[PDB]
Amino acid sequence: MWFEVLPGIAVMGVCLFIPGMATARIHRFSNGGREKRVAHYSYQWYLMERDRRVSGVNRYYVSKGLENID
Amino acid sequence: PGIVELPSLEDLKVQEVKVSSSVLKAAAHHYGAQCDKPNKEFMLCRWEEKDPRRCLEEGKLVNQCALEFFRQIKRHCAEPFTEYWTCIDYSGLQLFRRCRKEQAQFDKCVLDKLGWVRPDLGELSKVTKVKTDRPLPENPYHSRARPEPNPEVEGDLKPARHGSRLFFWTM
Ligand SMILES: CCCCCCCCCCCCCCCCCC(=O)OC[C@H](COP(=O)([O-])OC[C@H](O)COP(=O)([O-])OC[C@H](COC(=O)CCCCCCCCCCCCCCCCC)OC(=O)CCCCCCCCCCCCCCCCC)OC(=O)CCCCCCCCCCCCCCCCC
Ligand SMILES: CCCCCCCCCCCCCCCCCC(=O)OC[C@H](COP(=O)(O)OCCN)OC(=O)CCCCCCCCCCCCCCCCC
Repeated sequence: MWFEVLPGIAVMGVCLFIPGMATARIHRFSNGGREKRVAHYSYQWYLMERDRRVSGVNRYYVSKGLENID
Repeated sequence: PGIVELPSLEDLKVQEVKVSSSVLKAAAHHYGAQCDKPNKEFMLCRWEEKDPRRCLEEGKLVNQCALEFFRQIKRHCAEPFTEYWTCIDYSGLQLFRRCRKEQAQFDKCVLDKLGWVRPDLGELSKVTKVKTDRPLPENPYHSRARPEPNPEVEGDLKPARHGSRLFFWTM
């Protein structure tokens, strides 16, 4: 009956679920377990490049806190 | 023209605030509260001199007062601050609004152990006044002497001497 349309809808739903979950896991993987930094504005880009400099390992996502200062 | 004068590399050595942008953003309100005076002396010197070479030492005072700002966090409230800037650091836009309970723990421990009150909505954007001893720059643009203006019109307006003087027209 009407539940015969649900396997195709479920397959199409998995195909629509793959890009979002994929880009979420890839952005968590490539950014040190966290969200990708959003730099729409030049202040955000300046802070992100300053993070890349102060990390010392050429990665913006490697965070340095109070342990880095004496 | 001339040689542009630059300070030496020893004149630029200061101990850097080597912390991340989420670390700076986490403590930024208490930083603007407690490190007001050297930061504003520096930014006054920076908008008035219009020259960063004349703004090194005040800048060093900024980098002197920021580090003492973080040491005073590290001696007292290292763990709630760390729990707070980690939560700031997770967000891609670095939302303050996702991190209110860690903010509350950090603000509680800072008000208890250091007595610092966090600035309210509208305080760190105030135009404040700065009492320095350095003199006012009399020519910050290094402008030379302006050309003298043309002489203005004076004297009462007389009629035209014998009119237009155009070939034979007597008026
Ligand atoms: C107390 C308060 C009250 C007091 C009241 C006192 C007055 C009471 C009376 C009231 C009426 C006053 C009339 C005006 C003042 C006198 C004007 C005068 O005689 O000027 C002499 C003027 C120069 O003589 P002046 O000895 O040096 O001056 C004596 C005065 O002191 C003249 O004064 P100025 O020395 O200061 O002159 C200034 C200067 C003197 O001029 C100059 O310095 C040289 C430059 C002049 C222009 C040259 C242009 C040339 C190329 C174009 C030619 C066009 C074609 C010719 C005309 C074809 C037909 C239109 O004028 C100009 O440059 C302006 C241009 C000329 C205008 C003249 C007046 C025209 C009014 C009537 C128009 C009708 C047609 C007239 C002829 C048009 C052609 C001019 O003569 C000419 O230039 C030759 C033209 C003839 C003069 C016009 C006479 C006006 C009356 C005409 C009646 C008949 C009409 C017939 C039907 C229409 C024609 C088909
Ligand atoms: C994001 C999600 C995307 C999902 C996409 C896919 C959705 C559909 C998934 C498959 C659904 C079941 C398909 C079954 C097909 C029929 C199988 C079968 O029994 O075929 C029989 C045929 C002949 O058999 P025979 O041995 O000759 O029989 C004589 C018996 N005495 O034997 C044959 O024809 C040979 C065997 C053919 C098997 C084909 C199976 C389907 C292949 C589809 C390609 C995509 C598969 C999934 C990819 C993603 C996952 C890895």
